[PDB]
Amino acid sequence: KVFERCELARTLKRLGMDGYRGISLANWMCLAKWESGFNTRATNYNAGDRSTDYGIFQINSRYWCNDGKTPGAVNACHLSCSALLQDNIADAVACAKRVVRDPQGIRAWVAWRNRCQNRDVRQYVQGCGV
Ligand SMILES: [Cl-]
Ligand SMILES: [Cl-]
Ligand code: NA
Repeated sequence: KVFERCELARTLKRLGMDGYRGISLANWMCLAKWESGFNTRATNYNAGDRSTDYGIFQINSRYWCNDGKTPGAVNACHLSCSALLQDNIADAVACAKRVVRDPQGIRAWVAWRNRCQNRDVRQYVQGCGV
């Protein structure tokens, strides 16, 4: 599914993402935008280390979910990477919450640093009613 901006914004709020571990909803929107373009079925294979990024938040198979083909990987979210390709983002959100529970927080995604950190992220939620 390819979510529309405000539809996604309202969905994330309802799922308790606003201010989770100190991360504002606009930061999560900025992240989903640059990682997948709000697309839940986006997958990206990293030739360099044999891992794959899955879903709307582009969660990596080496640490967070199990796809069975990534060498020396773990499954911290205790999920099949398949769960991160659903139209229903409940599992993807629970896994994203797990990711930011680690010390790096939102910084775990390099994309956030490059395009969201120290920027005016208000634009991603303006007019959405959240
Ligand atoms: Cl699963
Ligand atoms: Cl599994
Ligand atoms: Na894994």
